[PDB]
Amino acid sequence: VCLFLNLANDPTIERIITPRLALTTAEFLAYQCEKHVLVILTDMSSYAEALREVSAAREEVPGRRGFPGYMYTDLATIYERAGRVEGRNGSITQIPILTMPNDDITHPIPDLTGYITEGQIYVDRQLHNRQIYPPINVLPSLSRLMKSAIGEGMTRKDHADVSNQLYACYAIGKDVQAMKAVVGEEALTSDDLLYLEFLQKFERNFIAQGPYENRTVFETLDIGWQLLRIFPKEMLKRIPQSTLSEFYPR
Amino acid sequence: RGKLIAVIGDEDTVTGFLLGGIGELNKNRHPNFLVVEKDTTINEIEDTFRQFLNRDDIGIILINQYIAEMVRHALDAHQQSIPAVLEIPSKEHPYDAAKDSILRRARGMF
Amino acid sequence: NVAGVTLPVFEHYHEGTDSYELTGLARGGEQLAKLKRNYAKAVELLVELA
Repeated sequence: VCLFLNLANDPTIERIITPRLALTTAEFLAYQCEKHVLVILTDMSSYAEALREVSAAREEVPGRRGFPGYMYTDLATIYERAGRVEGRNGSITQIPILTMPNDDITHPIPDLTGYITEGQIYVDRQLHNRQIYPPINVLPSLSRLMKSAIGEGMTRKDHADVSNQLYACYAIGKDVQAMKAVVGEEALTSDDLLYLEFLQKFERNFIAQGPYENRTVFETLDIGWQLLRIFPKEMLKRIPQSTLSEFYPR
Repeated sequence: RGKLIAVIGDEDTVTGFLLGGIGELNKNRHPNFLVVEKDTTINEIEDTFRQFLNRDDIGIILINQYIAEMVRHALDAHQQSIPAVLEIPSKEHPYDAAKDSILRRARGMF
Repeated sequence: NVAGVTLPVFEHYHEGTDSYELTGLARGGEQLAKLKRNYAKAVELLVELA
């Protein structure tokens, strides 16, 4: 680890050069020493505020909602210092972290970060108030390049199907828990009583992890199968039968 | 207990439903039936059905189908629920799915 | 109850105060007995339909 710490009472110009030092070091490491680097940048919103300050110091008229008109290019010169390259055995993976002001998804900073990056993870507030850690909402979250990261020879041959089935079952269970409130719990099917045990078990056993608990990918997939074995083999519709034969009977 | 069944058929049907066990006299000596033959007119039919409805103790009014064939106006105007009204078949004309006031609301679902 | 609506249905409390007990003990036996059995069951079935 190489840690670059910039504090809220530090000079506001150093906040402009902090991610560029981080990414210069990352590029050295990855493309000259051939390591696999992961770069985590916390609260790009503070970076945007410092950008606004040093812009207004140049006597430039503000832009849309406060931030300069060239904020897209400035964020892009940071997010695009990443990727694999030809002839070198190293990479750079980036994980920006933002706080959405007013929980708005169309504020300039989240909106422009969506045009440069591939996917998003959502840290939810209903899941945080219900005392779940980590409070990650998987329905709005997405990874645009998951199809490339998973599979045979990379994690395991059952990864995509387990993930698809967990997503489907979770959405269906949420809908079932919606209907339960108006129809009543004594007028539910037996297949709608399974989508309500999956919900509790999924949020308390799969999502909720523990701040010092390290689960490899295979432990994650085994937990997924322990959760998918609630339903009879005939209800798991999104898993091909050639895999329901190898991993279901355990 | 709080409500009694009630008939409007003919002599044979009211006796069949007395054999079943229904048929009652008011404390005013009014019956839970009004037998109809070649004698009485339809105004009697309709005000009898009216005093059947407005009577606040009757729950299930049975009416032979061939009786209701010309007083469809009296029973189609009935739109509440608890004064239940069933039309009954017999040998003269058996049950016809057309002239029903409770299959009235099943338009399309057939 | 159905989804919050209260559908009204009927309970058939069976009372017993049979007045038709004479019914010609020696003039009409099993015949009328099975006849009233039939028509009482019919009464209950039409209660269900109501």
